[PDB]
Amino acid sequence: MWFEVLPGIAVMGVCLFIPGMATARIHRFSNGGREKRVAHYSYQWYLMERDRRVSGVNRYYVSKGLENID
Amino acid sequence: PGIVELPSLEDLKVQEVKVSSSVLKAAAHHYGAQCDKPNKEFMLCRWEEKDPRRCLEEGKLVNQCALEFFRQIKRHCAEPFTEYWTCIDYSGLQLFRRCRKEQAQFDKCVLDKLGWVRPDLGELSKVTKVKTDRPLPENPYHSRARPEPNPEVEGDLKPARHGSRLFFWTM
Ligand SMILES: CCCCCCCCCCCCCCCCCC(=O)OC[C@H](COP(=O)([O-])OC[C@H](O)COP(=O)([O-])OC[C@H](COC(=O)CCCCCCCCCCCCCCCCC)OC(=O)CCCCCCCCCCCCCCCCC)OC(=O)CCCCCCCCCCCCCCCCC
Ligand SMILES: CCCCCCCCCCCCCCCCCC(=O)OC[C@H](COP(=O)(O)OCCN)OC(=O)CCCCCCCCCCCCCCCCC
Repeated sequence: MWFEVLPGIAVMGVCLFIPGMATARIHRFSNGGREKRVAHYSYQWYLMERDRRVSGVNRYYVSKGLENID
Repeated sequence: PGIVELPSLEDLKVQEVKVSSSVLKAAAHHYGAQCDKPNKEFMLCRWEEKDPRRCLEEGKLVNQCALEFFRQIKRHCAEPFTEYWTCIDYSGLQLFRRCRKEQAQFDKCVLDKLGWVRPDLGELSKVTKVKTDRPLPENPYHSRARPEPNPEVEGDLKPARHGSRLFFWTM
């Protein structure tokens, strides 16, 4: 009956679920377990490049806190 | 023209605030509260001199007062601050609004152990006044002497001497 349309809808739903979950896991993987930094504005880009400099390992996502200062 | 004068590399050595942008953003309100005076002396010197070479030492005072700002966090409230800037650091836009309970723990421990009150909505954007001893720059643009203006019109307006003087027209 009407539940015969649900396997195709479920397959199409998995195909629509793959890009979002994929880009979420890839952005968590490539950014040190966290969200990708959003730099729409030049202040955000300046802070992100300053993070890349102060990390010392050429990665913006490697965070340095109070342990880095004496 | 001339040689542009630059300070030496020893004149630029200061101990850097080597912390991340989420670390700076986490403590930024208490930083603007407690490190007001050297930061504003520096930014006054920076908008008035219009020259960063004349703004090194005040800048060093900024980098002197920021580090003492973080040491005073590290001696007292290292763990709630760390729990707070980690939560700031997770967000891609670095939302303050996702991190209110860690903010509350950090603000509680800072008000208890250091007595610092966090600035309210509208305080760190105030135009404040700065009492320095350095003199006012009399020519910050290094402008030379302006050309003298043309002489203005004076004297009462007389009629035209014998009119237009155009070939034979007597008026
Ligand atoms: C107390 C308060 C009250 C007091 C009241 C006192 C007055 C009471 C009376 C009231 C009426 C006053 C009339 C005006 C003042 C006198 C004007 C005068 O005689 O000027 C002499 C003027 C120069 O003589 P002046 O000895 O040096 O001056 C004596 C005065 O002191 C003249 O004064 P100025 O020395 O200061 O002159 C200034 C200067 C003197 O001029 C100059 O310095 C040289 C430059 C002049 C222009 C040259 C242009 C040339 C190329 C174009 C030619 C066009 C074609 C010719 C005309 C074809 C037909 C239109 O004028 C100009 O440059 C302006 C241009 C000329 C205008 C003249 C007046 C025209 C009014 C009537 C128009 C009708 C047609 C007239 C002829 C048009 C052609 C001019 O003569 C000419 O230039 C030759 C033209 C003839 C003069 C016009 C006479 C006006 C009356 C005409 C009646 C008949 C009409 C017939 C039907 C229409 C024609 C088909
Ligand atoms: C994001 C999600 C995307 C999902 C996409 C896919 C959705 C559909 C998934 C498959 C659904 C079941 C398909 C079954 C097909 C029929 C199988 C079968 O029994 O075929 C029989 C045929 C002949 O058999 P025979 O041995 O000759 O029989 C004589 C018996 N005495 O034997 C044959 O024809 C040979 C065997 C053919 C098997 C084909 C199976 C389907 C292949 C589809 C390609 C995509 C598969 C999934 C990819 C993603 C996952 C890895």
